[PDB]
Amino acid sequence: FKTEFEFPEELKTKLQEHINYFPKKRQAILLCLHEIQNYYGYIPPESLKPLADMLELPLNHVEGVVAFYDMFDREDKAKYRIRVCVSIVCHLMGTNKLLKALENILGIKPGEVTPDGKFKIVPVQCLGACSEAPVFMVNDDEYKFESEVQLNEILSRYT
Amino acid sequence: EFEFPEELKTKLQEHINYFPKKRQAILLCLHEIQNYYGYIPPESLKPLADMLELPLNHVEGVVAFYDMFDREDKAKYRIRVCVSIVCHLMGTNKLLKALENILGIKPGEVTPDGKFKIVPVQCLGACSEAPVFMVNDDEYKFESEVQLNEILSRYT
Amino acid sequence: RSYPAIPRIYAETTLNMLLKRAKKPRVHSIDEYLKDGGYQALEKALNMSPEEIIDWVDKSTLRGRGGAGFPTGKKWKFAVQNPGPRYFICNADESEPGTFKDRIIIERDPHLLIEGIIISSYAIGANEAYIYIRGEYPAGYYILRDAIEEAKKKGFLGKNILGSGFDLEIYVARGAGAYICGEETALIESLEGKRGHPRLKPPYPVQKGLWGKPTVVNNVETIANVRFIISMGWEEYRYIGPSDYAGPKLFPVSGKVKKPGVYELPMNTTLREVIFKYAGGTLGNKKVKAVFSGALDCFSSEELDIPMDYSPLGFGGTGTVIVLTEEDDIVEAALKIAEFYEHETCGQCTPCRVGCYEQANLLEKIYKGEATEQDWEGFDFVNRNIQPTSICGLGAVAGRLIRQTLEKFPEEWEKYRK
Amino acid sequence: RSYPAIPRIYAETTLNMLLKRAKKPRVHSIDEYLKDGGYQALEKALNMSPEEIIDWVDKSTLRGRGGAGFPTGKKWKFAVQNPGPRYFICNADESEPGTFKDRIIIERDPHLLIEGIIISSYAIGANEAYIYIRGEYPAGYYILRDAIEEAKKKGFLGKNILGSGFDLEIYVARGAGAYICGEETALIESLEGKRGHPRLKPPYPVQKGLWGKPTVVNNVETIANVRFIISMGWEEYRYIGPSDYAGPKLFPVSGKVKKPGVYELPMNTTLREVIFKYAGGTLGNKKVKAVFSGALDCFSSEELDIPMDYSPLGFGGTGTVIVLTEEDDIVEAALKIAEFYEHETCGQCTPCRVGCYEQANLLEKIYKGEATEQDWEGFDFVNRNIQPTSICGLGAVAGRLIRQTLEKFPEEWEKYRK
Ligand SMILES: Cc1cc2c(cc1C)N(C[C@H](O)[C@H](O)[C@H](O)COP(=O)(O)O)c1[nH]c(=O)[nH]c(=O)c1N2
Ligand SMILES: Cc1cc2c(cc1C)N(C[C@H](O)[C@H](O)[C@H](O)COP(=O)(O)O)c1[nH]c(=O)[nH]c(=O)c1N2
Ligand code: SF4
Ligand code: SF4
Ligand code: FES
Ligand code: FES
Ligand code: NA
Ligand code: NA
Ligand code: NA
Ligand code: NA
Ligand code: NA
Ligand code: NA
Ligand code: NA
Ligand code: NA
Repeated sequence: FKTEFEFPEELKTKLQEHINYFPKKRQAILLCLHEIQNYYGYIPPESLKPLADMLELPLNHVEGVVAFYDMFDREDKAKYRIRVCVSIVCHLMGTNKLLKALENILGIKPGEVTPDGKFKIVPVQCLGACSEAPVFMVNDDEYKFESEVQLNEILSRYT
Repeated sequence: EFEFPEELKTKLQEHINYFPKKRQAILLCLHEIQNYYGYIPPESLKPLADMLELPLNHVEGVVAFYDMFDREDKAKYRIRVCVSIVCHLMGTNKLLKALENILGIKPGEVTPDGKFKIVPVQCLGACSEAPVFMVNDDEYKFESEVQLNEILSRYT
Repeated sequence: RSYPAIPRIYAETTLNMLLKRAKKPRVHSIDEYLKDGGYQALEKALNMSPEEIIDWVDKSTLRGRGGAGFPTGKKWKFAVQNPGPRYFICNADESEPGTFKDRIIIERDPHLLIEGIIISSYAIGANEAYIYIRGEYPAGYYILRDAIEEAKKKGFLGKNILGSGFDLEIYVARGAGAYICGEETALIESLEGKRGHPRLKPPYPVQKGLWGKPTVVNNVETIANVRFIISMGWEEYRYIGPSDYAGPKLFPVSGKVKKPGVYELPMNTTLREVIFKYAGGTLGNKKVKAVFSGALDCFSSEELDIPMDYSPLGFGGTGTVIVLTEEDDIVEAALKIAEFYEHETCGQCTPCRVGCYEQANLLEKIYKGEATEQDWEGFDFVNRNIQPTSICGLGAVAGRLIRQTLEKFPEEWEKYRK
Repeated sequence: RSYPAIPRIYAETTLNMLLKRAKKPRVHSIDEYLKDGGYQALEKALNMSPEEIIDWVDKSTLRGRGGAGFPTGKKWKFAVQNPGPRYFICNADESEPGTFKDRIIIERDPHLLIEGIIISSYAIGANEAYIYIRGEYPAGYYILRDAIEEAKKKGFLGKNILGSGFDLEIYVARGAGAYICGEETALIESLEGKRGHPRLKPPYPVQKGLWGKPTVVNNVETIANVRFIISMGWEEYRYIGPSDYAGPKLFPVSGKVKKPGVYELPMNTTLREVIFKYAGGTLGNKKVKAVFSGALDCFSSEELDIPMDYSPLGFGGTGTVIVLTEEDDIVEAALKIAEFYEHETCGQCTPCRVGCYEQANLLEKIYKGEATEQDWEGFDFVNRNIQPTSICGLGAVAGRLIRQTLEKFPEEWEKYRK
């Protein structure tokens, strides 16, 4: 049956590392949240109570922070987040062709997850690679979009 | 005629008084003399011997045996360049070529002004940072001519 | 080790300073850096007093590269007039559309930045510095972490650095989606473990910033210049480029050009030159219609002969050049700028909060041909009314570019009003 | 104060004993040393009997780190069988090619050495102790002088140390360019004001040494273990690494690796692991051709699976690791080893005096392609006949490595002979 959520050991250790890294524990909130999102494929809402304990912070504070920062997601688990730039330069150079190709390959639109929980398209603002527009990221990896065939090959690397 | 300048005679007496026995201070004294003159004056050995209560021939044997001491070439700044195995593998020749490009001299030779002398030495105990060289007491890894040029410019 | 994949942004320099290594699209570790005279300027700095370093940076005429263009030396002077402890922050949030200049220094020549941070920290008496890097630059983050370790190994960081008595530790923090965290007070709020809400100024960070103590925030590119000021001397530095806008400048060029990328150029270079002499001209040799200075200003084809400096008649901003050509729709482009501000307003101020949203909402209806007459008039009104009560620069500028498009491209807007 | 410049030798430990502080490239002074329980072993040692300290060191299985590998406790035991007064000597001549392990303790954690010297001295009833440090470690010398003054002012040296009734003074002597001065009897002669000429043994120093009195000479690294043995007890000490060959060991690694520096590791570690797990693997990822254990042994690439211990089949020596890869010329390298022995024979013994010179001179002829058939046969002959009549180990080993290269790389030599 149900139990009070606890972090797995592997993760609890990485979390404690970030908290020990800065002079004040609360300064590690964002590194901790990036780590949680990396481990679960999202931010579980139940994970916020015990992160608050470890940060010696009120829960509402942690929740406010989670809500403010756009990289964090509490709704949709995904193995691979496909961040697609929808800002000015990528728009002019073919954001729409990249999304079309993403729909043709994966069968999904911005904001949706593939049925298997593997890929979620996440529209983002300028990714700071405007010369290589249109730009997308797959988790931490970042690329220029060239064509459907070239895109498919990139995606074939995530398994 | 040769007496030591006072500031130095004082410094030598310090060494001679530091060990329980005077003779034990020969090497420190010789390091001090060489520091002061940029070399070991042959005529400096006589009165040094008096202060250590030793014969001159003993002092002469010691100078001749210990490689760091030089009685032939006065130099303000001695560039000790490692020529042993690890520094050789990692680019002793590039350091020397780069010394030669900058200073106009090869190992053994003093510049005309007597500012820099290149001294090839055995392993300096810093093989991880090969190729290695000293300028007097300062020790450095050689990276490049550009980097070497700016180190040497610190010595005037 | 393996870092995340990065696109190979093209780089080119006529000055061979900031882009000396970073013009090569790979990581340059400490040995490569040391081989080119790396950390030698640091060593020379530690033999100078902190006061002299401030004076050198002051006399060099270096100005901030983050957008406000505040004299760097004078910022340092303001900070050191207040009791310590003092803190130093390198701002690596670079999240403005079109701007990708800071990242190529971080990802390709990290030590150029770290060396800059240490001198600057020493200059202001700060024993704790931070790099705040946007969360969408993961590779940069890992490159900086590894590079900081290399610096410790060679004793450029830690306690009693090189016998100097100066102690320093650089911490790397990551952002998580907010452009507003590039604003220096919101940056500081984020580093204290909070939401990136800009603070009311005064007080300014140099008197009260991180934990209420004097804080110098400086941009990556600004800090990357510090090595050269010390190394060459303030006098030789000031001889680079025009004497009134001295030093190397990085210009991120994107959009409808043959050779998009970062260019290191003097600031007496004209906008026409950036596009046509360096960036290879336009795709298809089509005419220039407009150049967006990031999401800040919009220049027309008639405004190309202006210097890429911080003169009133100059290009301004951060030197971000986005080229649109004759077939690009200005209203569609304006929509994209509107959407950006819509997504990045923190919401603390009511005219910013509601104006950013309404500007984008109404402009979307105009572009899709669904706008009523009252929506047209409302759009015009909200565009002029984002700034009131605003406590940071976002609100002041969220309508600026779009307003210039309305003034400089009326015929294209009128087409939509019909 | 200010000390001469030193390169920042990289250091890494999995054990966090000898390199706990010395992994950081800076001088750790007495207050910093005291903070982590420095000088507490001394305090404990002074409340124990001399004989019990000897027993603990005996049972720890500590062996000398200077090359001859003599059990440290048994050595102390032998010295106190003979009437006093007795002398203790720390050997800091470290002049063998590739070996830079001891200097990083001298220069970074001096108090680790001083603390061991005082305990060791008390154990053998020596009231007078010496550090003999090579003359090309000028920084180490001034660091030890200042650090000895620190101990005196904090009451660890001088008369009636901490109420115990035990007097100790520590004198610091400098070498002046002779590797033979690392040989314990030559060391002693140098300390007596003379040329560094080894003495015929027996008598051995523990019976007749400095001024003909019982004298213990230990290597820097050896003495650096003493604090730990008293602090943990002998039982916990033997739990470090393999039980047969227990304790921390420093490995200075140089040549064609990615991460050259000093590694603190247990002695079950293989040679392959030093190179590939710890030191980063090889430059360019090239194949290892050979490893020179200082100027003593040459290991082929077929011998990497050996343990870094004092076993019959182990690496042995002082754990010095110089890596040569597939494009390093073995003959060029052998020449460099021969050049070393030519420069360091003291010349007392005729086959050593003559053979070290001829091996170098003839090998140089071979290398440059100017050797006659007789020079080749003479080279072979001399290489086998340096050792006869020699009264110290230099003459015993000056041919060893080179002989091994001849046995293990015949084809490369044959090429030179053709
Ligand atoms: C909305 C918004 C966003 C940003 C900024 C401002 C505002 C209003 N600023 C400027 C920042 O507050 C500050 O002026 C500089 O970081 C100071 O450094 P320099 O003086 O330019 O070196 C800013 N600066 C920077 O270095 N990187 C960035 O991404 C941003 N982003
Ligand atoms: C030619 C030559 C050169 C050296 C040595 C020997 C010989 C034959 N020895 C070894 C020294 O004589 C003696 O064994 C040790 O110093 C004893 O200390 P441990 O028992 O190893 O702690 C030696 N030992 C040391 O501690 N440092 C050194 O630099 C040298 N050099
Ligand atoms: S002006 Fe806008 S972005 Fe700036 S503090 Fe106010 S609401 Fe936030
Ligand atoms: S063997 Fe060689 S080094 Fe040793 S005493 Fe004899 S001549 Fe000197
Ligand atoms: S507009 Fe897409 S990365 Fe800049
Ligand atoms: S071989 Fe040159 S320092 Fe060791
Ligand atoms: Na959000
Ligand atoms: Na000599
Ligand atoms: Na040295
Ligand atoms: Na951010
Ligand atoms: Na090293
Ligand atoms: Na006892
Ligand atoms: Na040694
Ligand atoms: Na010596």
